[PDB]
Amino acid sequence: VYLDNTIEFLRGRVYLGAYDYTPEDTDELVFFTVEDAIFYNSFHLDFGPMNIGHLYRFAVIFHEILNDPENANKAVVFYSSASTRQRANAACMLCCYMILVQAWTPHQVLQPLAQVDPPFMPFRDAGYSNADFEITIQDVVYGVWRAKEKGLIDLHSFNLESYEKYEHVEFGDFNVLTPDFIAFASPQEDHLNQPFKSVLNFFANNNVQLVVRLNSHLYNKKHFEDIGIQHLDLIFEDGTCPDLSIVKNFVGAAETIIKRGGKIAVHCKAGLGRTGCLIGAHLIYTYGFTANECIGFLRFIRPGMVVGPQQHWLYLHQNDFREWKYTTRISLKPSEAIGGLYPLISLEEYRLQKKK
Amino acid sequence: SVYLDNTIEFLRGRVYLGAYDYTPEDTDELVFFTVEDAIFYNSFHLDFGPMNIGHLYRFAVIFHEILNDPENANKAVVFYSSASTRQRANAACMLCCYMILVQAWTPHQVLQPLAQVDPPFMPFRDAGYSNADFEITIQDVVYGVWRAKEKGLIDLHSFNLESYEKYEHVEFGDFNVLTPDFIAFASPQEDHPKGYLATKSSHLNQPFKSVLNFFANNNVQLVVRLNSHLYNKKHFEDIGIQHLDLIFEDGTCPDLSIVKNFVGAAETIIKRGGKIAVHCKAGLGRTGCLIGAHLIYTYGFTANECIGFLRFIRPGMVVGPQQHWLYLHQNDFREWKYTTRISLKPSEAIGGLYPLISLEEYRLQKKK
Amino acid sequence: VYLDNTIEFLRGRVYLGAYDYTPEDTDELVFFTVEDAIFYNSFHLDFGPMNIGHLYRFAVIFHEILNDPENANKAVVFYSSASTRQRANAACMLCCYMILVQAWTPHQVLQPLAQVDPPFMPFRDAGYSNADFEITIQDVVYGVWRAKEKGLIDLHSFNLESYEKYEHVEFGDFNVLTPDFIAFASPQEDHLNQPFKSVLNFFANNNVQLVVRLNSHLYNKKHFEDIGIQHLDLIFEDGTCPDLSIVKNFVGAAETIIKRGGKIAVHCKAGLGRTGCLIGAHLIYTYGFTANECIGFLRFIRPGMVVGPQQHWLYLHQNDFREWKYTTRISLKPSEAIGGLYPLISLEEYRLQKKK
Amino acid sequence: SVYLDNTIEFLRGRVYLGAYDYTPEDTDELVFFTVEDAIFYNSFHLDFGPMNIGHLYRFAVIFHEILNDPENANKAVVFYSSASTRQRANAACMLCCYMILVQAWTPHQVLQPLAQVDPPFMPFRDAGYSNADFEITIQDVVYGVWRAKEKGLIDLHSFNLESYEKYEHVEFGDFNVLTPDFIAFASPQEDHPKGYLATKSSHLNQPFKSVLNFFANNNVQLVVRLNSHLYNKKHFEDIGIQHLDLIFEDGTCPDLSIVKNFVGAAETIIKRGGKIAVHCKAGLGRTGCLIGAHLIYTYGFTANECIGFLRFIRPGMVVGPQQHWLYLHQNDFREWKYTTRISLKPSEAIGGLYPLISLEEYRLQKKK
Amino acid sequence: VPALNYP
Amino acid sequence: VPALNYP
Amino acid sequence: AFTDVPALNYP
Amino acid sequence: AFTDVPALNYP
Ligand SMILES: [Ca+2]
Ligand SMILES: [Ca+2]
Ligand SMILES: [Zn+2]
Ligand SMILES: [Zn+2]
Repeated sequence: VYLDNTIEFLRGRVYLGAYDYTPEDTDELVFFTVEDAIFYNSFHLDFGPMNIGHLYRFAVIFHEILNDPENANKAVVFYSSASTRQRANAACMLCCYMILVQAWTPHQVLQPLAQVDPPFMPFRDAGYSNADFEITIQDVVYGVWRAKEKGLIDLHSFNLESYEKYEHVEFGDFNVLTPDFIAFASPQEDHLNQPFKSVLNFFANNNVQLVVRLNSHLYNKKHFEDIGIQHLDLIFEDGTCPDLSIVKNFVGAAETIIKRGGKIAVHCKAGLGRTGCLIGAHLIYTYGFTANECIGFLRFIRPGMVVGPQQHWLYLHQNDFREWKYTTRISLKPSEAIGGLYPLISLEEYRLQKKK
Repeated sequence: SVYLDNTIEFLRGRVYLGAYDYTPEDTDELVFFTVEDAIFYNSFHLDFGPMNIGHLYRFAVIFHEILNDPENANKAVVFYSSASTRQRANAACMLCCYMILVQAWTPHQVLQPLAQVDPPFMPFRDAGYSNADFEITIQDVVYGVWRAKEKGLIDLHSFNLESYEKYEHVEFGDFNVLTPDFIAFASPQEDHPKGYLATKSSHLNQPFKSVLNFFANNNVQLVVRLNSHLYNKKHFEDIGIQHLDLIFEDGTCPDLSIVKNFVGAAETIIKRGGKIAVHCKAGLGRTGCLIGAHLIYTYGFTANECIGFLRFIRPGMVVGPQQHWLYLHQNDFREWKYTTRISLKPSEAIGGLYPLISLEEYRLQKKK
Repeated sequence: VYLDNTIEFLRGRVYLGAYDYTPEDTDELVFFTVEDAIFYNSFHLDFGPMNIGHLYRFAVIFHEILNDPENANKAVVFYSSASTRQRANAACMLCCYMILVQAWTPHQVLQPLAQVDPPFMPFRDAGYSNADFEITIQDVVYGVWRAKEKGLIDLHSFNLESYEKYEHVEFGDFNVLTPDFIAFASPQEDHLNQPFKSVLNFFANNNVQLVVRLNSHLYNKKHFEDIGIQHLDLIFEDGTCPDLSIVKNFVGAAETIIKRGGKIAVHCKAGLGRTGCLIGAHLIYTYGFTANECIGFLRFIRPGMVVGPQQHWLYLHQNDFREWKYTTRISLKPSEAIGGLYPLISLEEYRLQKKK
Repeated sequence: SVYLDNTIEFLRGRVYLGAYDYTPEDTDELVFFTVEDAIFYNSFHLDFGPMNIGHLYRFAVIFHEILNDPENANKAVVFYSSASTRQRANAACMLCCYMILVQAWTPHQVLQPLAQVDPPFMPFRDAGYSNADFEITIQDVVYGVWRAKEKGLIDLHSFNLESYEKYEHVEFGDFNVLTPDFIAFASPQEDHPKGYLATKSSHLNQPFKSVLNFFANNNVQLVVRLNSHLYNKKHFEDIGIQHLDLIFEDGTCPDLSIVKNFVGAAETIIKRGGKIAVHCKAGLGRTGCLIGAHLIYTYGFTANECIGFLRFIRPGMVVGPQQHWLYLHQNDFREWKYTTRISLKPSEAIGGLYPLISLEEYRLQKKK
Repeated sequence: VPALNYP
Repeated sequence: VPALNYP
Repeated sequence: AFTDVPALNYP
Repeated sequence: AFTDVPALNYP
């Protein structure tokens, strides 16, 4: 009732603050922060947003304070420091909580954060060059909300233990983004080391039927074929943008595996840049994500995807990705370019096969 | 400069963007200028920007007369504003639109100096009375203005500041020529008599006669009314212009059947080489929904780019819930280019005009 | 109850805000600002604080809103823009109001303004060189409060019409600072122009018995002597600091006129820099002002006094000014250096005259 | 640098003061360093600075080892911190104290680069639990540290960081040598037995023995207790040190009769060439009132300069209402140098010691 | 899960 | 003069 | 529009 | 204290 730099989400129950000091609790107020416990591991100059694993740990602390009998008639204030970067990580993480847990809509969570001074720092990429592309909290909120509507995110089925385990470099460094796709880093072969053995065991027990390699050969692809997984090379230079013919081949190859009910595992060297282009183009093709929503959703699961000029590339080609749903269709004949899978052909060539 | 604080470098040694709460003094190597006192933004309510195309043109002539002054031969020009985040956004966005439209820069070239700036710029909000819940950024406006230039929608060399300021006034019709195909205006008002006086152009006020005179000399073929009847439509039909009513409630969002009929109604007029004039009460909210949907359908604007381009020409378009509506239905607008096509049979819903039909209905007509 | 960047002075009645927009009134809130009507005329890069004339006009608007029957149960919010300079002018002007009208103490008005983020911009001088000395709101508040306690300020006797009139250059450009001193700009003689005639008429009807000139001769000093006012020259270079022998002579000369019950009128060319040094040294000598309090009090009456290196000079010599009260005393013999007035001598020479 | 934002220039091409929320990268012409992660401030409550003299010394050795690195031969060093106003004040104030004490700069030379900076620095507050109502600025601290150096109160070349950190700890006495004449410590605690055990130094804990050992080897002649009895005073009298009680309530302000007796009690000990050790419960609040009043009485500190100098050596002194009290009575402290003088007859109030009397009482003694 | 639905 | 004395 | 457009192209 | 004090005096 007397605070400064505090935003109201729910009247007398939920508040978002930002202070350069530790506020004292009151008979009607209780304050808590997670800056000291839940932080963002930065690649270079990227600072956020927080990932889904950070969201889950925030919900446990939030729910514990909510149902604490001593806080029965208190208003909870979630706060951070006054830096524009840390104020964006807290506000966006609080918005994604109301979207995925309390079933709020985008315009409901964005109303308290609009036209605030000082404004939040927009999120940047994880590359080394100077930033020239930004996504906002409005982009991430709409991306997380759209993914939930399409059944791509379910916090009830979220396993925090396995999420943190398999994200480490020692366990393979991967994140299952959707029920159809997995993004990982290129395995390495000098028996077999633990990260490679962990990837083979996970793929064999999770219905992975296709592995797409996007970087130079760092291992023997026979290990995937020995356990019954098709291997495919769509390699292009690290940090570059894929040709649209490579993107078209990837979509048709993934749609074939999706039809069979399996998953596709894509990797470059780090599983962020080149991997984000192809998987990002398919998500826009399938569910109609905007370019900014798609980048925000991928970083919410696996931070650092789509790097540098790939951000502007995904932005200027998002119309072509959503166009293939109406101008193309899966071919009835396999193609040698995608290892026997069925690619994309226009309707003109497709209706000719229909009879002929 | 080395000792300068809160200054952004665009062209090294030539162009700089500053922000100070004081009046800086010129040196032998620097020259400062601002246009806040002369080039400002008129607010409907709590909207503050961005600056429109008429503001950019007036900024360009002041910028050019400083660049080519022999006294400023070897100096670096510093365009600045106040320290408020709102005024720092209008100055930075207008400087970016200058390099886009005049210097032929790309969006990623003008957005690099403005990225990750502390404190950040204030995002633009709508011109409605309710609380803001939707924001567009400088990245959206820059991309929107750049895309419009690539499609030939904006040509600052044929731009006439004289008529742009004249016809935006309320007493001259209150309209803007958004594109070579569309015009957004406010609903004309009149007191139509019921006698012999209703046969002479004497009861029509000045803004009504200004609209009728401008439409008759600029190839306007169709007028689409979106609000209740405040005038008699016969004044547009006497000069050989078709009139069509697609009325829905002010501030609300149009049904997709109305949007489809609008696209079909305007596409054939474009096929005949004419312009379409759309209006609601003020020509901002309901007019922005239909014209904005046709722009996305045609040139593939994003919803954010489309809102930023409309406000760059006519400030205040798309109000309130219409922003999220245009955002969630932008996929359906671009989809119509591949699922629909112009019909061969006219429709009574758009006044004997050709609408959009599916690919099954279309091929079945050309065959039979 | 939901505002941001708002400071509470009186619970549910008085508030201090700062917004870059015009807030709407409510059933329990009423907002008002004076940035558009009451502003500070700047000499160069100085921006405040507001003078006593600005304070009076603020009190009329404040009292009118307070006793408006429509605002009987509303909380009044006085706000400004979000710039640190304008937030300092409003906060300091609101503090001086509670000191001079509501009889608050310095620690009561400074409590709401302490440790606020972003902090207020400290006030600077009115010179052309780069700033190297700053006074704070704490300095101005303590200076205005101390002056009121010594009977130097009385808002009940304040005449706004004459204050604004005689401050203009056309009417003489002067401000009566205390019941003993007047600071003006040097009159000019090419009959006599209006500003010179206005100064002679005011001095003759306000018991002015001594005029001290600190700059080069721009007029004939006989016009003051024709009406029975003693003229004295203590001239030193503009922008410089006076020698302590000149300051000692000025104190003894002014104390002699104060003993008789008259006023002293001091002027340089503008009546700000050189005039502020001598009058400022006497106020510290008489009432024990700190150097910062003395500068803040003079600018509250006449903005722009004490310029550049004079600020550091008044700061490093404030101990010598308060020392003369205990080491010196008015001499029993006149001095030719101050035109027949009695100067300052130490107690050693004074007690010798006592008998001898 | 030209492209740097929120950076202040001290020595052109050599010294710079920055503030960023990110880690900047070194170039061929620039080198950046920060000491936030290693040199920080310990807060009693809501106080954040300034940094003490031990922090400056540790900052000086890191600054010097970067200046003289041949890899950084032709680079400009940029000392920076985070973007918070509190951390920008400690970094700027510590850099100013460096130029004051090491480079022999004047206050107006180190205060010019920090004047009229947007956003301004956060003023320092007290270490009490109540709401803040009194602030000192960097201008106060710089002038206070500079005046102490001019009077010979601070000599960083004889400064020993080893013992400064050792004797500030609680388990070693918790004291600091403020001046060559005064020492501020916390009240020693003990469990004094009532038998033969009370004759051996075996029940005295480590911090008590550390205080007794340090006082016996550093010419301490008088101990002034300002809080209630938490120990037996005989342990100080056995080593030949006088003990005196001037007890008043914690957090309150001392009466001027107590302050006068303190000044008189300490002035003769100074006349004998000894030091005085003053303590309350923690040696911050009540101890700061008396020692601070004697410093103003002697060297003519302002109240703000005196508080800033005490906290620069021992953080947290003068708490709450004692700040406004020292501010309103600073004139009376300096006045005593001209209205009072040391008496020739001892006083029972300060334990057979010589107090302050008026000039009428003094001359009447020397005459008779 | 605490009831924090939108009013 | 409105009553705005300090509590 | 123009007739005195300065050469401010991107390097 | 010192033995390597850089010459950082005021110009
Ligand atoms: Ca704020
Ligand atoms: Ca800044
Ligand atoms: Zn009519
Ligand atoms: Zn004992």
